[PDB]
Amino acid sequence: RPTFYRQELNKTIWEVPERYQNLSPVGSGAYGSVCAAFDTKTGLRVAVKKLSRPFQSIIHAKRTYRELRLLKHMKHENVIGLLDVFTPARSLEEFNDVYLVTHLMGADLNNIVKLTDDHVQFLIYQILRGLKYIHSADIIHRDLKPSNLAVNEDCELKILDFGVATRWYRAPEIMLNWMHYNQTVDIWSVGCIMAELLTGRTLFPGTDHIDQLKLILRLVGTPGAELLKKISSESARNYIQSLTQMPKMNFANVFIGANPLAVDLLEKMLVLDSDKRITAAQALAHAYFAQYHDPDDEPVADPYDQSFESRDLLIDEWKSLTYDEVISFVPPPL
Ligand SMILES: COc1cc2ncnc(Nc3cc(NC(=O)c4ccnc(N5CCOCC5)c4)ccc3C)c2cc1OCCN1CCCC1
Repeated sequence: RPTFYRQELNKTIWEVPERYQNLSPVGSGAYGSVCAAFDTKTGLRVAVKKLSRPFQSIIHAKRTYRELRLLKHMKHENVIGLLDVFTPARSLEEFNDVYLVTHLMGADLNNIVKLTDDHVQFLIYQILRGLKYIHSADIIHRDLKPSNLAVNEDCELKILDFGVATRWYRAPEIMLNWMHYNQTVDIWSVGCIMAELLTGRTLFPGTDHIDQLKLILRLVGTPGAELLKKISSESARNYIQSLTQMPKMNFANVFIGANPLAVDLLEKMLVLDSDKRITAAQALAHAYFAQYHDPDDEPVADPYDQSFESRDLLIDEWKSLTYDEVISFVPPPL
């Protein structure tokens, strides 16, 4: 039970172990505030997030428990991982604040831009490697986009969720609930990201859900008979057939002058039918990534138990489950 010190910044009490020194605000919003800090135990530079009113409602409490469970399980080089979690509460009774600690990321993908073909290969490779890992434990990101990707000076990437319109990167089946989905909603997003790096521009910059679909269908074409057969909703089916029939464009006439193996991968990623879309694992083995792919260093995750998600609990039960998870936390080795 280490020594805590208090201090105020951004109009909020921070109460942290002495281990963590020199705190400096880096951004706050509805969900939590974040500080950079020096970690006197590893000489490393870290980021500390104070959750905003984590047990105010049933939604907040369950969400707080979800983030903590998730970060405790993720142990992979291309995925954010949990260095430490603490509370200044001595007991469950007085337990009201949660703090999460991770490696301090510098600049996101949004900030670091066009760019070389070798750079795109390496950046997209690392995202897929990280996606193979989380998808293997049935975890879906759902909000993959450049501002959720951290990239340091070595060009090393990590997937995270700081919590660019999201809709610009969203799979059309999730955006509209028009057809069932799987893990490959995130594969759609990656294709939108890769295109952007290849050409310097947002691929599909829609101004609402309808305009977004319009732009997308302009590129991939209206759904064929095969895909139209699996659209569950009657409304959605009508809309689509009531549109004016757009053809599939030739991707080489769109990504003009780009590396042909990347044009090919883009075509396997940006397919409308989600039964046909390439997975993370299959995509690691494509010829675009020949210089990086090693099937013996692209690991999968331990089984992840997410049954809690179907439960309807009271606030005090989620709060108590969170506290347990704080107490059983064992740090990762140096
Ligand atoms: C310099 O600005 C920084 C740096 C940071 N470094 C490290 N961590 C953080 N933020 C952070 C995030 C989290 N949680 C998650 O990342 C999270 C939650 C849920 N799910 C995931 N997954 C889903 C599947 O894939 C794995 C990821 C991740 C926990 C603790 C911390 C500390 C930051 C934050 C940061 O700045 C934030 C504000 N800033 C203002 C300028 C732009 C953004």
